[PDB]
Amino acid sequence: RPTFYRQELNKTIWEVPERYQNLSPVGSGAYGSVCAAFDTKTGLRVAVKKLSRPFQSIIHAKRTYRELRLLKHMKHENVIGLLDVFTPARSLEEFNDVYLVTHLMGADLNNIVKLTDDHVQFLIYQILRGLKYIHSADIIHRDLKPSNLAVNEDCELKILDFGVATRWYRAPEIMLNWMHYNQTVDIWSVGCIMAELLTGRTLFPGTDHIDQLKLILRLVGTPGAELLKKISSESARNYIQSLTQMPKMNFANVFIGANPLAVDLLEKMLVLDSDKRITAAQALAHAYFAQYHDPDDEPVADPYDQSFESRDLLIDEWKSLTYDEVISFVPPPL
Ligand SMILES: COc1cc2ncnc(Nc3cc(NC(=O)c4ccnc(N5CCOCC5)c4)ccc3C)c2cc1OCCN1CCCC1
Repeated sequence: RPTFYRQELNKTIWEVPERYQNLSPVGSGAYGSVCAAFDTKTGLRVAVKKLSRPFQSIIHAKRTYRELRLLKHMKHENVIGLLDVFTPARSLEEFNDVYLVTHLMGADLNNIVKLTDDHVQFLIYQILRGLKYIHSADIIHRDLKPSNLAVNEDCELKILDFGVATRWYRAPEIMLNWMHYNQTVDIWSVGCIMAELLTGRTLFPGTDHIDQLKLILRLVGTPGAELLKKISSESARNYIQSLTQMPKMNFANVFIGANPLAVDLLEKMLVLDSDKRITAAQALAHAYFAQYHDPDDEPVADPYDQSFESRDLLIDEWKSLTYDEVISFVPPPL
């Protein structure tokens, strides 16, 4: 039970172990505030997030428990991982604040831009490697986009969720609930990201859900008979057939002058039918990534138990489950 010190910044009490020194605000919003800090135990530079009113409602409490469970399980080089979690509460009774600690990321993908073909290969490779890992434990990101990707000076990437319109990167089946989905909603997003790096521009910059679909269908074409057969909703089916029939464009006439193996991968990623879309694992083995792919260093995750998600609990039960998870936390080795 280490020594805590208090201090105020951004109009909020921070109460942290002495281990963590020199705190400096880096951004706050509805969900939590974040500080950079020096970690006197590893000489490393870290980021500390104070959750905003984590047990105010049933939604907040369950969400707080979800983030903590998730970060405790993720142990992979291309995925954010949990260095430490603490509370200044001595007991469950007085337990009201949660703090999460991770490696301090510098600049996101949004900030670091066009760019070389070798750079795109390496950046997209690392995202897929990280996606193979989380998808293997049935975890879906759902909000993959450049501002959720951290990239340091070595060009090393990590997937995270700081919590660019999201809709610009969203799979059309999730955006509209028009057809069932799987893990490959995130594969759609990656294709939108890769295109952007290849050409310097947002691929599909829609101004609402309808305009977004319009732009997308302009590129991939209206759904064929095969895909139209699996659209569950009657409304959605009508809309689509009531549109004016757009053809599939030739991707080489769109990504003009780009590396042909990347044009090919883009075509396997940006397919409308989600039964046909390439997975993370299959995509690691494509010829675009020949210089990086090693099937013996692209690991999968331990089984992840997410049954809690179907439960309807009271606030005090989620709060108590969170506290347990704080107490059983064992740090990762140096
Ligand atoms: C310099 O600005 C920084 C740096 C940071 N470094 C490290 N961590 C953080 N933020 C952070 C995030 C989290 N949680 C998650 O990342 C999270 C939650 C849920 N799910 C995931 N997954 C889903 C599947 O894939 C794995 C990821 C991740 C926990 C603790 C911390 C500390 C930051 C934050 C940061 O700045 C934030 C504000 N800033 C203002 C300028 C732009 C953004």
